[PDB]
Amino acid sequence: IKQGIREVILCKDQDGKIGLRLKSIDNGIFVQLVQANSPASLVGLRFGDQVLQINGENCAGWSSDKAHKVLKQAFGEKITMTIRDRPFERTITMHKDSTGHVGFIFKNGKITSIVKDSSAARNGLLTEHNICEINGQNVIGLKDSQIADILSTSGTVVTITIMPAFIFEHIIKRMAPSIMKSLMDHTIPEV
Ligand SMILES: Cn1ccc(NC(=O)Cn2cccn2)n1
Repeated sequence: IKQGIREVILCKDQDGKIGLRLKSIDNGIFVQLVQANSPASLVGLRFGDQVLQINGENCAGWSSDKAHKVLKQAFGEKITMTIRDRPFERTITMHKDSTGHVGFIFKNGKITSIVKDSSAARNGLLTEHNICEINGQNVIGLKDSQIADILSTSGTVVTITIMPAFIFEHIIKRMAPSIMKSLMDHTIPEV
């Protein structure tokens, strides 16, 4: 989770897409889905990011619908956004023990218990928090087994980005799980 605000310059693809769904939350606008191989993914928008301005115009108070409308009505040449980095999220760094554990249970993406004397316990991981990213990679909408596999196939150092479930559940509402599993970019970033 980086220092406040950054600007991004987008550019509709050949189909007039940017690869983005937005969600109105507490009178802001937040990123709900970022499509793989899209302008939004290429410029590095993330799930949970706040969109402060579009084309210089403030997003405060908008409906999802208006934000989707605004994106349609826009010369594809150059769209500028002002982004606050995943404001609802935090990142925790952990270390595995000899038996390859961080020290928690989760279910449906949501952490449900911390294990005594684990790295997770020492680092202050919280339950009732949906897992959003592991080592910079978005795992929302994946299955527990696949998240479990990403954790198994990480180095010793695991970095997890987590979001309070109440907020998470409010963000992904009206979003079909399959679309999340399919289209939400789950790739390591590109250089
Ligand atoms: C409506 N809806 C879409 C997705 C969803 N739940 C999850 O994605 C759970 N999860 C969090 C991280 C990994 N899976 N609900």
